[PDB]
Amino acid sequence: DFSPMLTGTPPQVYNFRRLVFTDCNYNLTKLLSLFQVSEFSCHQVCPDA
Amino acid sequence: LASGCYSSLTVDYFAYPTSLASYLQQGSTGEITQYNYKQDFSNPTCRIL
Ligand SMILES: *[C@@H]1O[C@H](CO)[C@@H](O[C@@H]2O[C@H](CO)[C@@H](O)[C@H](O)[C@H]2NC(C)=O)[C@H](O)[C@H]1NC(C)=O
Ligand SMILES: CCCCC/C=C\C/C=C\CCCCCCCC(=O)O
Repeated sequence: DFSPMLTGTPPQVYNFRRLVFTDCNYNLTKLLSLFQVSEFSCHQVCPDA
Repeated sequence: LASGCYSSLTVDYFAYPTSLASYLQQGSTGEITQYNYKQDFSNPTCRIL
């Protein structure tokens, strides 16, 4: 369920919302199509993995 | 590269906006890496925008 991430007004940095997902299947292609990534930096993993 | 010699030099160039500069990164999973261009890391290489 990514609807709370994509439905309301986003919160501010101090009031960040957290979503934890277990046992589910998500469409990563749709989420990457919704947003335009400006920069990213990953630790001990890469987004292709 | 300025102060040296190499035996060969392969240059791949294309028209590419700087707003999509994150999609050309090392571990990116965007449309560019999956369908357009995958950089090869087997020789010393540079990526210049
Ligand atoms: C993930 O979401 C995308 C939409 O962003 C789905 O792609 C659509 O799939 C339907 C059914 O085949 C097509 O009629 C649409 O034309 C597709 N749209 C786009 C923009 O590709 C995709 O099927 C979803 N992934 C899965 C596994 O269902
Ligand atoms: C930007 C939408 C973020 C959605 C977050 C929810 C799930 C994402 C899970 C893994 C993120 C992998 C993609 C990281 C960015 C790739 C950069 C690019 O595309 O070059």
